[PDB]
Amino acid sequence: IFGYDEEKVNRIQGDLQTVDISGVSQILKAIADENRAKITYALCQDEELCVCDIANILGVTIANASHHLRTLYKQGVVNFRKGKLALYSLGGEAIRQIMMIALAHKK
Amino acid sequence: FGYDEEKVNRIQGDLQTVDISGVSQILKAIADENRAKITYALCQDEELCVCDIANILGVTIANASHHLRTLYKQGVVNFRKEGKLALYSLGGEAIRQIMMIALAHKKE
Ligand code: NA
Ligand code: NA
Ligand code: NA
Ligand code: NA
Repeated sequence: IFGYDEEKVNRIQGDLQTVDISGVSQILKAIADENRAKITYALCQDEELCVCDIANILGVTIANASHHLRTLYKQGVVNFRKGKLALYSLGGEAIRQIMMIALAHKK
Repeated sequence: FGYDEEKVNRIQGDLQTVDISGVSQILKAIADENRAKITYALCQDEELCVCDIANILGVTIANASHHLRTLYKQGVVNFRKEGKLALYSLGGEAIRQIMMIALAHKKE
């Protein structure tokens, strides 16, 4: 080879082709946002919140809050379930891990 | 009065004791696709150099060095120099787990 550690590079490139690295940047980008991360975190502490709790927790308009929640929802960071009113919860125990490990690391 | 004030207030109080800001900085570091690739590739080998990394990404050495600088300022990678070989490894097991849990959650 006229190259550089080609065997290793080939094999790690083959590993990368096995996983959805595009999809992980999407999910981490959803969570990383300042207000989104505040949301995810609140949902770690209480099971369900409505959008107005979230507007008021963050100190943002409801339109701001719905936007953030939609973003979260599409990536599976959050669940919902609609009397007239949407209740929101963590999209899975995975998401509690992500935040709580993240938390623990920066310590 | 206003809306759900004491519950809002409670929760604002949790949030204030926690470094949400720093978490958001870490995930932002990891979340860019090329950096997310460098991150994942360091979950596979204990150590890699800037050259393995450019070659795995198919990028210039300069362009790998800049994403690695960005990863390293956030704690996401460490290195040990070798004499002009800079050898990166993950910044901690926590970084393996965020990536791996996010990948497996995306599988569902
Ligand atoms: Na408010
Ligand atoms: Na946005
Ligand atoms: Na960069
Ligand atoms: Na660690």
